[PDB]
Amino acid sequence: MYDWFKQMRKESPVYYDGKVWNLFKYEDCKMVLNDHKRFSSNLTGYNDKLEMLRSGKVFFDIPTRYTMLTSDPPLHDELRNLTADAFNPSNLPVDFVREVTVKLLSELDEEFDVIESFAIPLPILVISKMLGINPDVKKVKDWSDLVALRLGRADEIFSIGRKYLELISFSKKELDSRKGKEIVDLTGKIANSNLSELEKEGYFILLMIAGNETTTNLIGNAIEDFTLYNSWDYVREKGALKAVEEALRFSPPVMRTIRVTKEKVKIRDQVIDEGELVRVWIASANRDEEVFKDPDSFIPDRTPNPHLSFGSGIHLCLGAPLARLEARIALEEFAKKFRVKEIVKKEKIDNEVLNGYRKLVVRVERT
Ligand code: HEM
Ligand SMILES: [Cl-]
Repeated sequence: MYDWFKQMRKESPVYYDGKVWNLFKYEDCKMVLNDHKRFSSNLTGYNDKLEMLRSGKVFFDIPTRYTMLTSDPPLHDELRNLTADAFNPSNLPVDFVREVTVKLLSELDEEFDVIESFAIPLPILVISKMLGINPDVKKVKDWSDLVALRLGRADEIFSIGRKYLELISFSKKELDSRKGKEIVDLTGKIANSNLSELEKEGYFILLMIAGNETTTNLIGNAIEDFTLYNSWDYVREKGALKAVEEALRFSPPVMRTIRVTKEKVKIRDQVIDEGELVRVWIASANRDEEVFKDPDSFIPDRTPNPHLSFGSGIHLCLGAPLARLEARIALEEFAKKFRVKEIVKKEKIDNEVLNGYRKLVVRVERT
């Protein structure tokens, strides 16, 4: 995928495939992501039916159509601000994370799968913690793949199956709980808000899932990258702050984004009429020669590192501060306790916009 980008970065930054536009240039990308006035995120008719929905009307539709993720201002501000200050560094359960993470490694054997044994649990253990719920890790993971693994796939991203209704009823049940208030759970806040009934169900599923899957991929990626390019030592003594950041740029969980135009736009020599999709490639951007010196090299201490892994602008991953945190503690405790001796085998997540491993086996020996 990267050779293509490098090529597209040179030959054609603003490319039009069959029906969607594509940007591979950092500059073009960043600008577009910060231009919510023209490049909108209203891709599910969320804003459109905000009046109809708030009027109390109720129609059947997958709750995932209505998340702040696909909403434009000012509705966005309204949805994001409700639980935005909960994900600020100061309000992060840094303790919980460290304790659940340390336990997570308490008995790791000589050859285990870091994904299904560490990468998957932590995210879900934590987001649910903040979420104020606590179900089956396998259950949540199932619901996550169900939602994520259908990303990018043109229509199977709005379709409802049986196991999906299980996700819907789950949210409805959990939600119904928290009302009566005395808020404590992030879920708590959600239920008791002016939001329409299904908006609540969308916001709920949005934090539970958008949390873990991408967060797990980041740690799986980091572990490989840190091994392939030998960065473990550096981690043990200097920390994981800058490294965690290199992982993001070099091996991003979210390979790209998409947006629609509200007016005619002209990015470079290419004009784009309104009502068109614009695939914003974060991965390509992260490797742009114009912005990163020796971009195709992995540098744990690489700085500056203005990657677009978490996005940019007003939709900048709301869980960004939490992920870096979870990322840092998992890798340092892992780096502290273990010493990777080799990457035995690995299976990639079958998805084109989610860069990650579903299984990553490693041989190790305790310090
Ligand atoms: C761990 C690696 C993670 C990555 C790489 C990542 C990446 C991204 C990206 C690229 C976007 C772009 C949204 C848009 O501009 O199109 C986004 C949005 C969002 N992310 Fe993440 N994310 C991660 C973890 C998390 C976590 C852990 C949570 C919550 C626990 C979370 C919550 C959100 C939310 C709510 C949004 C939507 C923000 C809004 O629209 O204002 N993310 N994320
Ligand atoms: Cl089904």
